[PDB]
Amino acid sequence: SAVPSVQTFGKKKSATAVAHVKAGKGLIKVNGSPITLVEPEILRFKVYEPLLLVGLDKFSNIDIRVRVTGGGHVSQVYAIRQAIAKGLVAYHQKYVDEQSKNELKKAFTSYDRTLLIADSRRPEPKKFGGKGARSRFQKSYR
Amino acid sequence: TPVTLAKVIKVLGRTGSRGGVTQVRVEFLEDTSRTIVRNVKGPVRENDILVLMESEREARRLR
Amino acid sequence: PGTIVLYAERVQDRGLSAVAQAESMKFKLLNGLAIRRAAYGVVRYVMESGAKGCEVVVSGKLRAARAKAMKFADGFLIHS
Amino acid sequence: GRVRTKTVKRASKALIERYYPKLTLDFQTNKRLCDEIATIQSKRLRNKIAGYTTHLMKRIQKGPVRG
Amino acid sequence: QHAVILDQEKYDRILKEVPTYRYVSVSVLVDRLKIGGSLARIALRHLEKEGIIKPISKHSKQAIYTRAT
Amino acid sequence: FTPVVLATPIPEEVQQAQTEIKLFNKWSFEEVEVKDASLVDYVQVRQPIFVAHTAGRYANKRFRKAQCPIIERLTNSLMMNGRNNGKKLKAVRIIKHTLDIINVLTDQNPIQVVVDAITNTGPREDTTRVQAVDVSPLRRVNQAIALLTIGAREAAFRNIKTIAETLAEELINAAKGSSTSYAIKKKDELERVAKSNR
Amino acid sequence: PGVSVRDVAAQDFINAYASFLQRQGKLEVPGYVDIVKTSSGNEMPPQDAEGWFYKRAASVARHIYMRKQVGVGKLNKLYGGAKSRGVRPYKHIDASGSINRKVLQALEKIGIVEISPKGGRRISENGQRDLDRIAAQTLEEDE
Amino acid sequence: SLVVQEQGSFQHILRLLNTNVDGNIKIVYALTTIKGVGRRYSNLVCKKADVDLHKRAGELTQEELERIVQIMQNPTHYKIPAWFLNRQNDITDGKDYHTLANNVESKLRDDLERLKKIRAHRGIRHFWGLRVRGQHTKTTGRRRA
Amino acid sequence: GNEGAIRDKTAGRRNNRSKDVTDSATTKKS
Amino acid sequence: IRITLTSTKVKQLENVSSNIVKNAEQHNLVKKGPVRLPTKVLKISTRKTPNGEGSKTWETYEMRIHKRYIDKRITQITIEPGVDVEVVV
RNA sequence: UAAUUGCGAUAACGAACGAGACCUUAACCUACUAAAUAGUGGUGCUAGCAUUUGCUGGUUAUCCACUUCUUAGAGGGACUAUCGGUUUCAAGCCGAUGGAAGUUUGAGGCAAUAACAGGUCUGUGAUGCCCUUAGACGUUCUGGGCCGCACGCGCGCUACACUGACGGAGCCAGCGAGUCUAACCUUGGCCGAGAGGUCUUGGUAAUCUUGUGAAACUCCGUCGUGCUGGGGAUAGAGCAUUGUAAUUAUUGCUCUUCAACGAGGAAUUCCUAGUAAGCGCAAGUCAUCAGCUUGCGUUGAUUACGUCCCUGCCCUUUGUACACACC
Ligand SMILES: [Mg+2]
Ligand SMILES: [Mg+2]
Ligand SMILES: [Mg+2]
Ligand SMILES: [Mg+2]
Ligand SMILES: [Mg+2]
Ligand SMILES: [Mg+2]
Ligand SMILES: [Mg+2]
Ligand SMILES: [Mg+2]
Ligand SMILES: [Mg+2]
Ligand SMILES: [Mg+2]
Ligand SMILES: [Mg+2]
Ligand SMILES: [Mg+2]
Ligand SMILES: [Mg+2]
Ligand SMILES: [Mg+2]
Ligand SMILES: [Mg+2]
Ligand SMILES: [Mg+2]
Ligand SMILES: [Mg+2]
Ligand SMILES: [Mg+2]
Ligand SMILES: [Mg+2]
Ligand SMILES: [Mg+2]
Ligand SMILES: [Mg+2]
Ligand SMILES: [Mg+2]
Ligand SMILES: [Mg+2]
Ligand SMILES: [Mg+2]
Ligand SMILES: [Mg+2]
Ligand SMILES: [Mg+2]
Ligand SMILES: [Mg+2]
Repeated sequence: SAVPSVQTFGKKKSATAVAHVKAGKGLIKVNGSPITLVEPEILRFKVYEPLLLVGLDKFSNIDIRVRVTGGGHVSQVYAIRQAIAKGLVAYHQKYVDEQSKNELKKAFTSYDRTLLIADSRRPEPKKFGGKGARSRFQKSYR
Repeated sequence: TPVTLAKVIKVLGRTGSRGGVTQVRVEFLEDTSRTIVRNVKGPVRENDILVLMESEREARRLR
Repeated sequence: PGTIVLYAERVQDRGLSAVAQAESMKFKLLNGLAIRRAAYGVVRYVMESGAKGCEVVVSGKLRAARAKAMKFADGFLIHS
Repeated sequence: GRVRTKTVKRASKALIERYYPKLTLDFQTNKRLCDEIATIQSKRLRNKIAGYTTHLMKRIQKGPVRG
Repeated sequence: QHAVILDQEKYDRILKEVPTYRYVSVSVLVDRLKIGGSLARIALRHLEKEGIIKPISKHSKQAIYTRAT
Repeated sequence: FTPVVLATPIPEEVQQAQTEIKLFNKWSFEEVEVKDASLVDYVQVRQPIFVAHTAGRYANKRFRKAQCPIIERLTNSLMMNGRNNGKKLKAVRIIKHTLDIINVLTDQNPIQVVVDAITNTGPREDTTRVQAVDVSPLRRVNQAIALLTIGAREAAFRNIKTIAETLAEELINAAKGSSTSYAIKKKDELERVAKSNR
Repeated sequence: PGVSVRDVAAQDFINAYASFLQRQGKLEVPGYVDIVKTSSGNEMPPQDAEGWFYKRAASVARHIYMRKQVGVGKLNKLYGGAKSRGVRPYKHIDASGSINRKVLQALEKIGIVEISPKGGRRISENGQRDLDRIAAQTLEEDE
Repeated sequence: SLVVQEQGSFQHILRLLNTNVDGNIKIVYALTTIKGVGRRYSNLVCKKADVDLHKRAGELTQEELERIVQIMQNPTHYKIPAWFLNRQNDITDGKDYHTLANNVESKLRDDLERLKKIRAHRGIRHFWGLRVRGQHTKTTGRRRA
Repeated sequence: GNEGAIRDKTAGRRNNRSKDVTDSATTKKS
Repeated sequence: IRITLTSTKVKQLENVSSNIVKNAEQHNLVKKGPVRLPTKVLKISTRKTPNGEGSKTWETYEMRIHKRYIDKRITQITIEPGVDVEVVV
């Protein structure tokens, strides 16, 4: 036996957040720990958002296993929030009918904070002459 | 406390020697037929409203 | 020794290689040939050796030693 | 701004001029049609051309245009 | 001139004033009284012994308390 | 209210109290209208948001800042005066405290306290460099946020007050044009310089 | 049913295990915990005079449990913060090594850790259950 | 919950080692008034006197008072390791000391006479008012005074 | 030696600051 | 057997990636065809003037190195200059 | 138009260089070929809480499967698409819609003609001429100096604190480097407050250091507007490290001394989106020494989406007694 799952990711700029979603009863864990425990924790609502926006109940015959790498303490939570939102529609595509799918898909995008599209922003490269990519060193003239 | 109310309906152009200000014609929003043209300070768009009191002096190009 | 060998190769189209035609000009200047016809000769060589263009340039003391730099070129080049 | 170079303009007119009946108003179709009837060395060029040709197309079918 | 440690010529004020405020926080105190603040933090901590102040949220730097229950 | 729950904990202050109305942290967006008008659709209080933190891209065209909640740009305008720059997290914490302080100084609806703060914040017309002009509905909001966050920021620096209180202080303060408002102190005293010179 | 540490709140867990270890009073602290500041990185010693070592020890146990094994080295980096170099810029500097080592050493004469292969200690079977059990109580810190 | 009343037991303006320390500062920091004691020393000399650090100088009654003064004068005899001390390996005696409140500037001024007298580089510069740790002078230490 | 310097008076620091600085130390741009 | 392969030419060493991938298995021995490894970029940054004068202008040269591991006389089947080739047992 | 970029106007017509194209790099691919030096699921084995089956771990292959995450080959993809508004109803500008992506997609590499007595002979065994060539301006050795301090100027670092300092706790990157006639990167064990010491270990490296557990930051506490626990200059004493050698302190550590600095005059630098600003980090240098540079990632905004008022450049018109060209 091999439980049927689909598998998605979420991305915010450096953070990749893989997500396994099979048929289950309630396990929702980022980095092997209950979703209720992610503690940057102003933003805990930014990880909660996908669940409430769609309705707490479609997560009963579910399970999410997330582990996130990269970025920092805030880019990881965003890669999370949309690594799982991007998976609840891969499981409603592979295993469920469509209309429901493009009803909760639209439930998110009515709201979307990049919730199923990768935020493409990435760091500009620094260049010689300043400390940043547009910041330039200062000088004198005399 | 005489306070106007004027939605714009177009943006005639760019005033100020440094491009500081725009011009716009507006509709006074109770007796809609009066329409006056005046200039602004911030960024403005079509259909925005404004609050002034100088219901004449209708200003124009400016150095 | 023995674990190292060499081979030879005549050059294919000795005009279309600009180091063969770099020392080209080193050498007929070591024979003192007049600057212009010296340059003009190698460019008139690699022009109809089948090259879309060619440019040969030289800088220094041509005319008794104020520094100038004349350039000789025919054909089509790009730079970008 | 996004203004089209002469290389991508003169090539568009050069195509329309002698292929008009076998073009049409969709990028993707012209996009693919170009790869046979003409040699182009880069894809973004290919697409830039196929895009102006198509922009032309939509307007020639709402009236003839000068050149 | 503040009052670092409880004088108690200025203590009975601590319960005969605490409901005149509908907002209690370390600064509301040092502004109104001349408590040190260092231990005011424990004035509010202690003042929450029986609940003559109402906790509505508390945080490492900000404590927001409201006139009693 | 559909009290469902699955294997993981899923606490109940959250299970209901925003699934049924998806409000601010615990605070409601309905029946808080923008009392003053000609500044509507510029102050966004009608697309509900919870935490004043998004993956915002508001600075690509001119007026996408308009469809930005008045809150998250009030929180942005805090993390400034550069030793504070880019600490959005600290700023959201500052506000979540301030909204509670205002709600216990005046047991109103707190985002009505904030919009009723910036009604009389930004000039209705202004000086400029050679005579008076009029102010746009967006350089009202924008300089408004500016002059006030700068007032609450400068009020707390060498003073034992916090930055949640000073912010709540300068907020109800200019929320009743009280004239103890650095915001309306510049605002009350740079418009009358606007109708005077000409 | 089925409590595992990974389901607890980080701080209040470790803040209660530091009290379980102070109560149990048989974890061996050294004679210098009154005199040291836990890193060259820092400037002052921890003003929780007596407790502090228990906090540290607890937090460690909780860390090796969720890792696979953890050497004294890596612990020094975890706990070391940024140094203040005066009129020069702040760079990262590690934590004291004897402190970290003596806690990892004194945590096996309690049976919570044990020298894994590959180096470093690992969690113990006793340790695994002590924490899995000590979670469930402050877990039910609701009536 | 130390709201407690602390009536006129609270010893205002205490004096010590020919100095004065304001009773209103928390003990560990109120002590640093004294040349010789730093915050790190005044932390543990107060740990070895069973001092409730949670409190401050007007409190900490006169028995704990000379209970710390003596740990300070003999730190090496109260489990205080040698590194913690300011003057070790003295150079005339070879014991480990902590020069203290009026005695710090004394044995520092002694340390300067010390090598001014032997006419050695560090001392010469000390006498010239110049700077003795090899730093640049062209640019820095302006407004000499 | 060093004793030739240390007690060589007139060579410390107010023997410097006494004298003003040569007014040709703010003067450039040949 | 394992053939780590490493060269400085992305084009000229997928030559042998291809010329043994199924020169193996038209000849029917094995699988685990090319496992491509991170292309190592060797960057060297330096100024442009050989003196110190001028606007302070920097250059950076790259050298990319691609390696591929595919798991005695197709030794010489695989000879192209610039492509380095080894084994392991 | 960013552009001699184009529409047009046209005694011009047709073209070449430059710009563009090109190339690199960052963004999309559940579509192809794939993988113990990358992951993943199950499965053997196994630990802990539970027992209600379950949750969470340990096993470098127990065995299988696979390519979503990863790496990198071959391609796809954007053309400013579609629709609307202005417009010679032209090139184009703007608006919404989708779209990974719509500001030359972001960022760079390349870069014409002609020119300057700009810099470099102290990069070169590139170099002409003058100089010197054995009381050598060749070279090597000892020691000193380039840092010498009444002061003027330039780039910076650190701060004035409560949006903080400190203590504890939570803990998340990317760009990278590393030992053959060898001593590089170094886990781990032990010892030492520390800095460091010692015994082993892996790695010529997607395999070991390394998840580089970085800092900012978050939380919970102590302090509470006082040159204060802000600030850490000067300086005394001691312990280590590199090195033949540390004195004029190389650097690190420990205690003690606690300065100016309460937002900085006239003047003035950089900046438009993952940008500024903050934060650290690797690499260059390196026996040792970064407050420097070259790049990387983390946190992450206010204001602009305009103008020629100021400086500077470009084109045109115009004046000219300038052409060594307004020095
Ligand atoms: Mg996990
Ligand atoms: Mg950067
Ligand atoms: Mg000791
Ligand atoms: Mg850390
Ligand atoms: Mg820490
Ligand atoms: Mg510092
Ligand atoms: Mg120095
Ligand atoms: Mg042209
Ligand atoms: Mg070209
Ligand atoms: Mg594998
Ligand atoms: Mg497995
Ligand atoms: Mg869109
Ligand atoms: Mg590109
Ligand atoms: Mg010259
Ligand atoms: Mg040279
Ligand atoms: Mg030199
Ligand atoms: Mg020098
Ligand atoms: Mg410079
Ligand atoms: Mg300090
Ligand atoms: Mg901290
Ligand atoms: Mg020792
Ligand atoms: Mg101080
Ligand atoms: Mg001394
Ligand atoms: Mg270095
Ligand atoms: Mg340098
Ligand atoms: Mg740097
Ligand atoms: Mg003329």
